[PDB]
Amino acid sequence: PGMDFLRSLDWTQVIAGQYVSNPRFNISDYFEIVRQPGDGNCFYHSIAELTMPNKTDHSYHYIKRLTESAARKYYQEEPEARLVGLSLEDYLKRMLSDNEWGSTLEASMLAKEMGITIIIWTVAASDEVEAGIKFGDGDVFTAVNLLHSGQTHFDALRILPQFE
Amino acid sequence: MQIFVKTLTGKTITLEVEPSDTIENVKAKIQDKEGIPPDQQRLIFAGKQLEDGRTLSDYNIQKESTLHLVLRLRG
Repeated sequence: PGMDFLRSLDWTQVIAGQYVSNPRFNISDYFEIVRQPGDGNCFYHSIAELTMPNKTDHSYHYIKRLTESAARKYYQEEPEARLVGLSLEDYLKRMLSDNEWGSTLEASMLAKEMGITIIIWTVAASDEVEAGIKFGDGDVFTAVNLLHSGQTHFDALRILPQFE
Repeated sequence: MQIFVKTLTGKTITLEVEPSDTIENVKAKIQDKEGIPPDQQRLIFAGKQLEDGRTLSDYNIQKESTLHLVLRLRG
């Protein structure tokens, strides 16, 4: 019934392969937070934490290269890339630079590139969930879950065992 | 006229608009009512992310139409 809650999240597909949800709850009541470094790379650390065996501070480098590949394949079709306003080539140079922030754009492409579902949970300073944005058709159990906090930071999330 | 915007947090708001207002104009209205910065806004209607330079009429957004607001999240 705990996992029934999560399994019963209400996802509205607003654009192909992109869903929004508005549940209300404390992130920490359902997920374990796995804090990531406070450098400019936390988005990639967070993905690394959840996708790579024996993750470390340098693992993110591999996800940044996955992002490059995904971009060459998807960037020019990504609706959100229209907010970036960069040629594919300029974007690649910028994205690849050290300590460059990640975002919902990289999430959308990585989901496609990696064949997985990625969910970004955005929270108030109180760690209450304002919204989830989902890239991919998967559900929360199969997804890579990220926590977006302070409007500027990503950490990794794992579902708590009792709900797994 | 009036249209509705459902924000990312699920809140439905109303906006005072004309059919000749540009999507960019609309985003600016939303910044004025709800404080959300235009740079973060992705307005969506009938499965399409709306383009800033176009008007509501260009998309056949009629009275009491409901747009969806998704946000660009960096970090």
